Amino acid sequence: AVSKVYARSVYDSRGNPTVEVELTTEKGVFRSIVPSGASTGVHEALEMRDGDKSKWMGKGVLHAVKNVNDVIAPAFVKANIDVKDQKAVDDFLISLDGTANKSKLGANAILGVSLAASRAAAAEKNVPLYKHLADLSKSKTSPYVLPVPFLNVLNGGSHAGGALALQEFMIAPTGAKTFAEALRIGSEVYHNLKSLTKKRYGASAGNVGDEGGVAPNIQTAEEALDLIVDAIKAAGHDGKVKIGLDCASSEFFKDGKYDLDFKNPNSDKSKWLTGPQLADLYHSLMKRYPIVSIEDPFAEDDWEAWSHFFKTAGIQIVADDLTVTNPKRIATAIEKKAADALLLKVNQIGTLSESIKAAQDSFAAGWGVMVSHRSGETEDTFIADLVVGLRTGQIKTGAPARSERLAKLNQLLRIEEELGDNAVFAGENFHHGDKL
Amino acid sequence: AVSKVYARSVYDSRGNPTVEVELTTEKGVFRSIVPSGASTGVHEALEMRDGDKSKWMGKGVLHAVKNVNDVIAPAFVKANIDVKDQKAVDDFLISLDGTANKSKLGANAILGVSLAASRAAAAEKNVPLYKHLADLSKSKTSPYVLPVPFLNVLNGGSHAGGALALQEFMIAPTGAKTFAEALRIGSEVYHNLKSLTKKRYGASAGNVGDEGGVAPNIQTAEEALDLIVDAIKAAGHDGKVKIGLDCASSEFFKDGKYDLDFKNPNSDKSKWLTGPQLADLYHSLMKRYPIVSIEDPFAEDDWEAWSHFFKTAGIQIVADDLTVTNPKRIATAIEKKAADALLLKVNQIGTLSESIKAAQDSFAAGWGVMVSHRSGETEDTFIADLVVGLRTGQIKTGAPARSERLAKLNQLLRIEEELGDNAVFAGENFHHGDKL
Ligand SMILES: *O[C](*)C(*)(*)(*)(O(*)(*)P(*)(*)(*)(*)(O*)(O*)=O*)C(*)(*)(*)(O*)=O*
Ligand SMILES: *O[C](*)C(*)(*)(*)(O(*)(*)P(*)(*)(*)(*)(O*)(O*)=O*)C(*)(*)(*)(O*)=O*
Ligand SMILES: [Mg+2]
Ligand SMILES: [Mg+2]
Ligand SMILES: [Mg+2]
Ligand SMILES: [Mg+2]
Repeated sequence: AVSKVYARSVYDSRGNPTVEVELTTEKGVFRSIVPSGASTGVHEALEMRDGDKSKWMGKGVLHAVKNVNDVIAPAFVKANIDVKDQKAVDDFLISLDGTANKSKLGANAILGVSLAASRAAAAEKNVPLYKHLADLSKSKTSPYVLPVPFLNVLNGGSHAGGALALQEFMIAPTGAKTFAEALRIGSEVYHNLKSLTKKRYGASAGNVGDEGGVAPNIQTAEEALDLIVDAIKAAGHDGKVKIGLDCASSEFFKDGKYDLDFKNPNSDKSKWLTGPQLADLYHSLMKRYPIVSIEDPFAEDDWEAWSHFFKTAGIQIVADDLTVTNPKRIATAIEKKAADALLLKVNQIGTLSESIKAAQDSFAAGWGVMVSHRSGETEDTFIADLVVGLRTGQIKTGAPARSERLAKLNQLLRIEEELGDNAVFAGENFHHGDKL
Repeated sequence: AVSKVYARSVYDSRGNPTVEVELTTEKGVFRSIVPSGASTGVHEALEMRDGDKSKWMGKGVLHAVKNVNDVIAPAFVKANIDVKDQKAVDDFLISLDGTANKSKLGANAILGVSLAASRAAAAEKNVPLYKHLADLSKSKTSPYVLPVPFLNVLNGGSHAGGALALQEFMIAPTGAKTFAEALRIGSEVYHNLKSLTKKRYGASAGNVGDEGGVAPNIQTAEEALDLIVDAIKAAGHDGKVKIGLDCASSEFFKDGKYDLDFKNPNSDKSKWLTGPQLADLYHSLMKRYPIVSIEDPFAEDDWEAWSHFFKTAGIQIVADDLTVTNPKRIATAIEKKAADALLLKVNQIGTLSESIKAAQDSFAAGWGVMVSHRSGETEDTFIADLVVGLRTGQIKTGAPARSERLAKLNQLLRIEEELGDNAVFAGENFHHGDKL
């Protein structure tokens, strides 16, 4: 039984406060921490901020913390809920807020309670978190599937100062035989990239963005891609490493057009692209580089653009801001054949139950699912256990630099070790890892 | 009783492998992870690397890990050691290696077990880590002293690409009334700094170095310091925030002189300074800025330069590479009056026991002690509990950006909360926190 529910303010990877929750049971104290995005889709569940410009630059979470402590806590403990019953847990929480967007208590007040209960339940059951998550999701566990890590080695958009519009340039070692191998390979590529980047664009170019990737000040995707393929080759991994993109196009969508100079306050409107024009740009990239996944190619409500591009795209198309880990939205995307992959962010929806449903619905439609961190991460490692539980075969949790990234990557090495032969590595089967 | 000793490879904050150790007892599994420096002193205990250029660029730790699993492990379990007896743990470890610089086993193999044992001990005693650390160290806990966090908000030297020679530019909110306040103020200064830096030196200048500080490509310390001052004022914390420096001068000491353009392969030898000329620069900075602490002003063996400068310094002078957390070297520095504070790094010496001895010897000499992370950190939080346990009153564990940094800072917030009125904040008494 839950004897205490408590929250506190802690700091994220960027130096902004976030919510940390602890749940106490007869099994101990279970702690979960809420992540925070930067390029947040307009449809995400509410992240409650204090908005007091005089403290934390207006980003405190005292209100959210207070909602946990003064609203949720006593009520939750009184309720005497069965932590093992995730659904019951989330039902209680959702009910307590009573809003569609969790704007009453805030998504960042709900989430940590949701996640912490799951940790508690795993403890009650005496099983590892990933196994409990496979249980809650009714996922197959024989064998378990370890994900290919999509490492964001070169950062742009809203994640790094510089002119580069596209947000993320990831490498995925789909050719590795094990997760450990993939991580080694990814780290080697990363070091080579850092060195080539300083050489080609200047010492400052090697300094990092929010997600740990290098941050050269360049105007085009080709300049980033060229560096990456060069790094793969220098590292000796040609053919084992593929590329993924996160366009985060909503960040540059204005006036029905797409601004690839969006970070320039005086950007030339005459240069903004139409949806078709942008699609042609992407096709150029696809034909040239070993890109196997493109995320958020069009804006979060630009349905027609997505559907149109989708019929011509011969690779994984990931929905992020389009879907916001929301089953309702996913259903729209599925019917419209807008994408074939969901980017899963527990904090975009606010509860673990909802997130799991999002995953299930996606898998039911033949889509893939890439579990993801936020640009504002913490020392929390939930998502590592989550992507294994969910059997997705793919995760994005950063470059192999900045510990809020490595913490998940390290957790995955521990999981692998623990499972041994009871797990396979998704490798080239990443898209449908759940069906392995 | 310890039933198992095990080690595995994990990744540090820069993407390099490091050693992670787990000790299993009646109480559970206790994990400790080893950090890795960049600007490592020539006299530091040996960090064992594999040197297989085909794997991790030669940076693997498989040998060290194998040392723990195949050499330390069996002997250690067989010995049936009392984890609560830290000296016995350490003597055992030291003796097993039998080398002056822990080059047989590797200091990175030894340290993980040393630390993991202390965590095991604390659990056996049913006390929080920091309390056990206070016990091991014969420290006073009534009250405990929370440290002033020295935040490395602007990075240079070997920690960030760019021209800037001195390594670190730290802010220290000695005017805060609580640790939580100090951290808030610090973060706010940091945000103001990032924005000012992008404006003054360009967008890329806001990207970060290894320790999470902003990384402007500037030639001089005054340029860095002006930014900091400007940020402090902008944040509204004028008078509550002081400055600390880490010169890491050994990194630019060549042919008996100091190269302030050491990262330029075509640096002007005619511009390299002598010890006295360097001291002149320091005095000028100290006059101009609210600097309360200077670390590694002169090279690791340039005794006379230290000795001379110290005569008229008048602020805290921290020894890092000069002492390498080594009591023998500390004895010298005390004898020559070279400095008045020790930078404490468990991995410079290799055992918790020798590190506690170093601290004790320092405090006994009237010196201060600043507990420190390495530039290559992990999600491990040991140092947070250590600084509190040793009651030093001061720690440096990065900018309030990059979770390998926030993890510690968050842990101190937790400790502070736990302690409540049983603890005081060092504030302006940071130098002699132990005597508070
Ligand atoms: O890379 C994670 C996420 O960025 P946020 O967290 O929204 O700034 C993305 O868009 O995939
Ligand atoms: O900032 C910590 C340390 O840097 P390393 O770890 O040696 O690269 C220093 O010199 O104080
Ligand atoms: Mg986003
Ligand atoms: Mg995205
Ligand atoms: Mg150093
Ligand atoms: Mg130093």
